Amino acid sequence: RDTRRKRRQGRSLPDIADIPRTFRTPVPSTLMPGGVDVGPSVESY
Amino acid sequence: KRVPNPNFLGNCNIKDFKPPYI
Repeated sequence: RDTRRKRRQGRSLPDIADIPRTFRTPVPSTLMPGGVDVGPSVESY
Repeated sequence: KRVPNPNFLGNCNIKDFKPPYI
């Protein structure tokens, strides 16, 4: 509905105000910080 | 009862083969 009014006064573009954040779904990785510890273990059992 | 995987420190499957003079 913003674009519904770009055409009316335009008859007569990226939003730089909305700066997104970087949340990331964690990779299933054991060692690396930022990832869940599912899967094969550190000990070999 | 634990069972060690082949990726355990000292539980490899590649056994050390000995030379004939030894």
